[PDB]
Amino acid sequence: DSTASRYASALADVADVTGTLEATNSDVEKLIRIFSEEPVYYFFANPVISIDNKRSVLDEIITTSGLQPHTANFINILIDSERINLVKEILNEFEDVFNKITGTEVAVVTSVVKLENDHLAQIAKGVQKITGAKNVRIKTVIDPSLVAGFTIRYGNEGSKLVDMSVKKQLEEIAAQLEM
Amino acid sequence: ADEISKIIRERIEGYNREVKVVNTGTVLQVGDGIARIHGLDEVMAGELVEFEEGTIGIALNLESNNVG
Repeated sequence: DSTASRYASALADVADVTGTLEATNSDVEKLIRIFSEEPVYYFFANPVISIDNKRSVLDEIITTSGLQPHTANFINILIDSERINLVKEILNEFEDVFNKITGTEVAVVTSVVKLENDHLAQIAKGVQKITGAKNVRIKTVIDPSLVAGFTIRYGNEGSKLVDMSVKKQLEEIAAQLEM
Repeated sequence: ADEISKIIRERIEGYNREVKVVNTGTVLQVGDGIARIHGLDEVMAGELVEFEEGTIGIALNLESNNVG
């Protein structure tokens, strides 16, 4: 694994044993924008700064943003054992272990134009039956870099892929190249 | 929620500004003639540094976070 992986899995475990999965997801989504905006991240980093000055502001952020009492405990421990310089990685990693625990898959639909959502629900149902997702969190982006249609990227990160926008001209140029 | 906790944000800025002074670092570790310094963002490689006791050093190792 990794430090981010092992810490995010511990957070998801302590947030699943006492069910706050929606609450801890909202809390980590608030914490991702808190620990973005790089001055405050530098401040909780920058080990020259006193730990007490870190912890004062950390408790005040707990108060102002209404965080959960176990996610606040998690960031207190990230301050205690100096893994706070990886907190961006830990928060970016928490979403994957959260999707593993909630059995959700998340798969991008890079298309050209928007959809009427019926074929999108069809694609979501297909990608949830082929992967065993009890509730796939299908997503999409509007990208003009594509040519014609759509493609799905599911699995771990984007590990699997079926594509019908540009694959046909790719195989046509490969076939006429005959090399 | 920082736009709401703007007072907390300004206190964070005030805490930060004490540490990131220009041409000023802070000793992280020191022993056996080697020092690790936090800061000194605008230091040249091979520049001379001073250590508040008159001990002089040379910045040979400019890593991303510290300076050897």
